[PDB]
Amino acid sequence: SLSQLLDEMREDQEHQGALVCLAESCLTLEGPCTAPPVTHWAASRCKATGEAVYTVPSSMLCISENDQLILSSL
Amino acid sequence: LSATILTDHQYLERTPLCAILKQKAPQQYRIRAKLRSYKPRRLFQSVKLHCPKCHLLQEVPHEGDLDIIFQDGATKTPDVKLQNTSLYDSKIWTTKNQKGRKVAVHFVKNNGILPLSNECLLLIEGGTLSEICKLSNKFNSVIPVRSGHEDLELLDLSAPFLIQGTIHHYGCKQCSSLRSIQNLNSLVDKTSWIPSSVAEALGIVPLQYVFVMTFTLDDGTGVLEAYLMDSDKFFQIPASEVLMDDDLQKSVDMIMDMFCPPGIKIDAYPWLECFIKSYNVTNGTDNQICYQIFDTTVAEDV
Ligand SMILES: [Zn+2]
Repeated sequence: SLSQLLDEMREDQEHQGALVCLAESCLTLEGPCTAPPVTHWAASRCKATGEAVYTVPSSMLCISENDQLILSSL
Repeated sequence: LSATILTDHQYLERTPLCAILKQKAPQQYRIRAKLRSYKPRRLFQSVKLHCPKCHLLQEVPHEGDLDIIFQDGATKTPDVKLQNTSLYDSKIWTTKNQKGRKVAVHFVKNNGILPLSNECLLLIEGGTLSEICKLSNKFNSVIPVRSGHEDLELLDLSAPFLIQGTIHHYGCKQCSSLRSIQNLNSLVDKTSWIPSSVAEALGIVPLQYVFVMTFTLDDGTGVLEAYLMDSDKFFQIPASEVLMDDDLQKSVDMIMDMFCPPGIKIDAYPWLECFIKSYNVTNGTDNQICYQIFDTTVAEDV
């Protein structure tokens, strides 16, 4: 009947009431808000403090327009 | 009996690397070699963000930098709104015990009515990254915003302009002049939240998560430096999601470990049958020949 209870009710507010609600389910408004999770790649990106990290100059990857025109042949 | 397969260009015949290294460019070949060497040795720094237009290669921002930006965003109180809430509704919480923090969640309206959480678009002010993370895993879209002096505007493009699940979406800071949030009314499809159509309405040109790698292949006649820049074809792992999930991060760890098993000899390495294109790069009147890997993906490895 709670199935049918929802039908005979203002759609605006069941949509309204269920939205601000999962939203307050996600907030931590009680004191210190929690700490987000980290996956083992993210945790080791914060300690790659030594050398230059692996990154290619975008010159070497951006294929020229005039050599790409050649490349769609045969 | 081959670790990577071509997804096209299978009418071509295999070219030896010794023949390619002395040839003119541009040209397209079919090769199969063993992965003797590759960079980076640390795979977590292989995911970057390519700007499709201006070909900008840049780094995916650090998560700790994201956490600081939203922790710093918690300040004073918002711009409320005005007779402006024709596109969205709103609900302001007041927090106890956090320097007067007051978050502002704004629910985008679909044609005037509010939808379910599975097809809704969230607009947060003063949320923290963790609260942003969990909001994203129950709602459909979360766009972190701030109170401008007239209308809700986006954050600095260091912070994502769109978050749906585990995918943060970034716009290029150099080739995307913003339009403010009230231009989302221009969407004809306000139930399906296409990141491309949200970015277009905001005037944002999105960056592309692409794996950027350098391979040193060897087929027995010579070694070659082939670049690998792709989004979600090679590893069958979407680069858009990889930095937010152990399972996908772990999966690309073991794929590289089967291309190049560290600890044994190259005799027992599997072949990588790839399709490469050569091209001429210019850095002045310098002129290099360098090779990108295309149309290749691993087979039977999930
Ligand atoms: Zn750009």
